[PDB]
Amino acid sequence: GRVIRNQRKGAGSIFTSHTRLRQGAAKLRTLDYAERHGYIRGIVKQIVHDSGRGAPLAKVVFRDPYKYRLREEIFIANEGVHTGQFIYAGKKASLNVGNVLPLGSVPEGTIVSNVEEKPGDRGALARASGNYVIIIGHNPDENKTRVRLPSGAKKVISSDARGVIGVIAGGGRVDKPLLKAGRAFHKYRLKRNSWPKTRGVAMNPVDHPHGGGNHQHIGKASTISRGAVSGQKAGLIAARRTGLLRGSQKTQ
Amino acid sequence: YATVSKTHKTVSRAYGGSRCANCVKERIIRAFLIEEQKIVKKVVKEQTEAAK
Amino acid sequence: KALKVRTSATFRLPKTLKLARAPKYASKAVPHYNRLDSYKVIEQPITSETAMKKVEDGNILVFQVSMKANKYQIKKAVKELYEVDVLKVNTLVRPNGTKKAYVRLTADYDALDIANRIGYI
Amino acid sequence: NPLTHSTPKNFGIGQAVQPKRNLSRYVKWPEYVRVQRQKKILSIRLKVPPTIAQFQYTLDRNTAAETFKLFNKYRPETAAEKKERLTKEAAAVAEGKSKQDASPKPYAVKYGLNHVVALIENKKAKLVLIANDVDPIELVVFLPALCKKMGVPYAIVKGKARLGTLVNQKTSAVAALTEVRAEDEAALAKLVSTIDANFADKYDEVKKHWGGGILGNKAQAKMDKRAKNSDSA
RNA sequence: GAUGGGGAAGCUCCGUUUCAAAGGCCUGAUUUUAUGCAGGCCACCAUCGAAAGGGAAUCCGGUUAAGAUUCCGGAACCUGG
RNA sequence: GCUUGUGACGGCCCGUGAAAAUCCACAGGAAGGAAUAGUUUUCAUGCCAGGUCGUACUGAUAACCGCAGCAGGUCUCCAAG
RNA sequence: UUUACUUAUUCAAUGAAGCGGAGCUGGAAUUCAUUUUCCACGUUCUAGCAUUCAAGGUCCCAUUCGGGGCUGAUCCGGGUU
Repeated sequence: GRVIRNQRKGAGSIFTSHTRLRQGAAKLRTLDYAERHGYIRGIVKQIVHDSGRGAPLAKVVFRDPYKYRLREEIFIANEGVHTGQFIYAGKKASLNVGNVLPLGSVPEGTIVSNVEEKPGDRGALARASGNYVIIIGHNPDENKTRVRLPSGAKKVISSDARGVIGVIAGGGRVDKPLLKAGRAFHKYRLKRNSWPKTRGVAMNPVDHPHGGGNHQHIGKASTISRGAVSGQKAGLIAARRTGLLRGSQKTQ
Repeated sequence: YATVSKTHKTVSRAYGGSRCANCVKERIIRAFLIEEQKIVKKVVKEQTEAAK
Repeated sequence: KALKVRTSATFRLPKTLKLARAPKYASKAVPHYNRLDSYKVIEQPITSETAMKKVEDGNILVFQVSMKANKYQIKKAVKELYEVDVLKVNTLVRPNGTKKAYVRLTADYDALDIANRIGYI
Repeated sequence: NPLTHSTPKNFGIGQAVQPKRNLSRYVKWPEYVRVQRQKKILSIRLKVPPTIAQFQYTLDRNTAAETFKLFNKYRPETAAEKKERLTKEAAAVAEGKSKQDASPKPYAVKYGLNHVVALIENKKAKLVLIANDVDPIELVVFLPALCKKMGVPYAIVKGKARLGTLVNQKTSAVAALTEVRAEDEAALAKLVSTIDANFADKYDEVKKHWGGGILGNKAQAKMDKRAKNSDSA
């Protein structure tokens, strides 16, 4: 009967919509002949800050070619542009600063925005692709593209996307310690809650399968197997290494 | 607004609703700038595919 | 036998025809009787000191309505009698079983001269 | 007149509003429409069953014309012109005491499709036709076999609705003649040599081979264009 | 918390638009036809859901054994037909 | 002096300050139109109509919720010298 | 392991939005007799501007302030990006 606080997401209450503060999504509108190989132009004016974190959002509203309507669509903005600057991204034209081109019509060094990973389709039924323009070099070989990130993974996919060049002031926010503390509730009153990460040498005594009793010491390995039991998964999963990464790089 | 007469809000004028201050002036000044450059891209810039 | 012109919205709902929808007989032959009449709405006028005050201070009559009524079933009831117009109808709520009502008149008719003529004194 | 110009007009796609064009598929198709277009195919898309392979073959309008007109003179009387006739023979058959005596012979054309028994064991089958739509798929794979074994001249035709009008119904079947008059005697034996030389000679050869090679759609707009560059670019 | 889908022997639950044939109006030919065939448009298309929030409109004074911004007297405004 | 309300700023934003209906305005100008007569139903003036339900006292150190005439718990408005 | 053609399953949008092959045509690249191949097919300095069966031609009830084809926007495919 006494469960652990890893098996909670099955009530639909304290895990539901908790983000009044925000507005809309970020996925683009209807795709046509324009928003792909040929000619695609974007806009950015009211750079309203992204609610919940540190990012900009723009009121990218396109005059619908199919019908006289200008539905307000809050999309992701970028840093470097002022209050109003149209995108100059033409496949049959050229390239400048802050443009939107597929991952095939551009050479190495192309950090676009995130929207989709599939050859376009207004939010591909998937998403296991890139997080946006954030991409270095590509691959001239056919329509394939080999991306790479310092996270430690590889991926080979297509070379078509609707991401625009631009940056977001996020670097430094996590590099600068939460000095003036008082952050946990309003911290992750954002979308849900996942910041209690939470201890007790005697949190649940006549139990602790890990190891505790009456003294600060564990017993069993906190490395719970992935395919073994879904009733003991409390702590590390599928361990391999453990060390200390120093600041001095200069490696191979 | 509907309770009061029409002659208490916009009694005349024209370009004055969603824009004001100096936006009423900018909607004509900048317009004349580009339209005068349209002629160039209709006879002068169309001399590329003239000598086939 | 070629390209049918459909340059509009998707032809969804068909174009039905309104047939002569008329019954061959009455739904229940004899319709329900009228539950509204002048000789059923009013009942027994309450004779008290509180009632007399609410008569000569605004030209209002005092009776006793049944239950379900509005500002017309009482108004039309008076007009059906001796043809008397009503300026304002007052309907109250009596949470016990019965109910009361007030009937206002015009500046032409008199409340005291119509009270001893309708029935009571 | 003096303001005569030329060249097509251009809208900036994002700018302006475009009007509806020649909508063909835009007016989205109904539910079972996307189903029926993939339902009744059989001999169009992929391969065909050797037991049939006759739905792709049709009859010319030069022979079928004389065939339909031949069955025009042979048809039972309708319900509107038969029930009233019973009152006319009241003083000739009923009160006349003459059961099937003072009456002309009703030369009716033969019929029957999925219910044929007495027309095989008694050898009373001549001209045999095949239905068009045929909803029961299981009731068509043994129709030519009911004529090939007995040597009955079967004719692979398409249609049974118009022939249902000369039978006082809606759908028809075969149309053989066992007791035909001398008026259309030469107009019946002439069609025998035609059917036997265009249908009876093609059964064993058709049974062996499967049947296919039919072009599809966009599929042949890339597959055939690939072999062209693979052999001689 | 439904219809149109998708499990189960029955009693039902979740989701709220996740393959639509969902809704039927302005005008032309028609006051006295309670409306049958063709163009040009609009993507909203079960409901319920706050007596501290949201919100076009009325206050003061006097009388009675009790209670009003409701009746009486005086002074005004808005919406729909 | 204190209390309440409003306009114009700064500081705070590692944690970034809901949703909907009605009314009004601007851009755009497609239909229908006048000399003993056309064109607004928007101002002024005048006339008519607008249901049902809810409704008082009290609301707490003699009135609700703890067998009871209990010293417990119990939201909100104006806040004197 | 295995390229194309797959009447069965699932499938984001769905107001099937301007698509692929083929097909009236340029330019770039060099020669074997011609188009047997590869980029073409409405915005790209500025919240200044943009729509109403597109501004223009031919064919009709006649001199009408409107309306009805084709071209503009040719097909196949009905598996539209």
